Amino acid sequence: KTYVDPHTYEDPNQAVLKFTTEIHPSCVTRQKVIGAGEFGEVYKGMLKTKEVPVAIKTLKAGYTEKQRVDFLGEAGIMGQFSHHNIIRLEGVISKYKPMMIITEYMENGALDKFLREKDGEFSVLQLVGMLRGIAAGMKYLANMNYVHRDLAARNILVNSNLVCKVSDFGLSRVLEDDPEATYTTSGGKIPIRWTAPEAISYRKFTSASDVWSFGIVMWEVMTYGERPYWELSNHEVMKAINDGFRLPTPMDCPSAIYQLMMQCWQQERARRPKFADIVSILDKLI
Amino acid sequence: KTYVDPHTYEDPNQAVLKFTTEIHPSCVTRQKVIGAGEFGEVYKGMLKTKEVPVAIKTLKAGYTEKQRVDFLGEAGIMGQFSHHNIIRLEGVISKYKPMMIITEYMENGALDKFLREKDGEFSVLQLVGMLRGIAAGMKYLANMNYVHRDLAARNILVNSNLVCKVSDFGLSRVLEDDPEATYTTSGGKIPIRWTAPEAISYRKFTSASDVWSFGIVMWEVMTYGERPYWELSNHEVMKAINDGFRLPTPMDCPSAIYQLMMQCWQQERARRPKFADIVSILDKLI
Repeated sequence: KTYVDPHTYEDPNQAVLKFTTEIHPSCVTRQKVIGAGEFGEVYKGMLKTKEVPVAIKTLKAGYTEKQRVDFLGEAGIMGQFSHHNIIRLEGVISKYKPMMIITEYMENGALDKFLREKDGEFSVLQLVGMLRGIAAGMKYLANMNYVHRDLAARNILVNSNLVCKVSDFGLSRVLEDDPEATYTTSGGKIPIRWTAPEAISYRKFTSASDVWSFGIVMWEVMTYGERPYWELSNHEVMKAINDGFRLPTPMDCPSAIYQLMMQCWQQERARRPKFADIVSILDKLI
Repeated sequence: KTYVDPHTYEDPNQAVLKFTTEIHPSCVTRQKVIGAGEFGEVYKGMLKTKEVPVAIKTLKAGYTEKQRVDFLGEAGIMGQFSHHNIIRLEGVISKYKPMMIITEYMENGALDKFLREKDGEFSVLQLVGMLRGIAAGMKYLANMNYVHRDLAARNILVNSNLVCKVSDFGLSRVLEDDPEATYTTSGGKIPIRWTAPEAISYRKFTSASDVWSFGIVMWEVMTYGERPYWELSNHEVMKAINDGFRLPTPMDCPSAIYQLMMQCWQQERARRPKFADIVSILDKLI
């Protein structure tokens, strides 16, 4: 089995039919708002199937056709995957309004926010375990020939047992354009700070460029959610990186872990480890 | 011969070495500023070879590596082409700073601004002649398997003899995101208003999506530079087009010319005419 790009059908319902389960709206109840996303509100609710807690993404009325395509495209991508460290798609409501994407609920939310909330409270082994889980998910994706393009701690979700799962499967994504962003970068866009040099310059996204992003995720984890490159503008970030600058070792980070970050940030992508190497390396440490 | 993506080299100098002529700085003199570009100022000047008038684009100091890639990429694309209706690249200055792209000078500037307020000054035959020139350049590009993605009257240049030539060869341009844009599109990006439905929804850009854009260019020409869809928001433009709306016939436009626009705007790309058809159809109007 291998990844299929839902765009190839030129009908978003195709990937939905092929890779998702249609859920009847009588089985879904929303209980609270847990966020705002690109397409509309995001809720926590319950899915009757027995009932299970779920995250519920909705498509706000008045959407464009491109939005409708991108919305269903997210489900058409996620539904192709089945792995412990990849957010599980429960299903979609496509045949009623508003349309919904129903995924497994993750109690602790996004990883960057979670580690900030819990700054300093974990052991190295716990942090490494979070990184191993992310890497296992990315290994599964790379073997499916899926390149994520937008791997960052804000796109990893954390459950009550601290299991980390890759989320945010966007059909659409393009690189942000802003030369600055000293505090915050764009919306819907891939941030320059997490993206490999060849992906920025040559638009060359491969699993090796996901590895670069994973290195940045390692640094976010080991720093408890520090912003990569602090308040440097994107202009200065790219200049420094191409001159050989790499983020310094986080406080209390084992040298073996920082060395793996540095391997992930090899300027020349062929010299970076693959996700399989990373999982093995992190397994030895655990 | 067929189009070569400069990105394949992962070295912007390779397309430059392959497809352009290195010009010595002592052969170029700038005389006046004729515009501001994405990369720096644009000048009119002279090129010593004899001397010929040239447009001169400069890469302003302080550029990012991506900008350097995109700048040299413009030349690396344009140098692969040789046709009466495609802006000629005289050469580049890459070995010295500031770097320069040197092209043939076009006295009358951009087509959309040239036509504005000239209502009644040209005969239908002259306007059709302009459209036939553009179509011939596009026929040439399509045969080279180059999809332009950004065909619009603002990207067509006009010389003193009213010859129209396709310009604006950008590396990896992206579609604008903006749901509004009633008066304008901020620049740099491919405007929604000129883009075929399948390229917006599914990111499917082909020569047939260039044909959609060409139909929009036909309307800009026959309206003497009116803004397509007036001051509708991009949101409302996409909604209308997907509901079957098409721009109305321009005042004084012969029906055969409007019929051709309408063929270019077939919802299904496979029903649109090819550029080689468009050239022949226009030829028979003249």
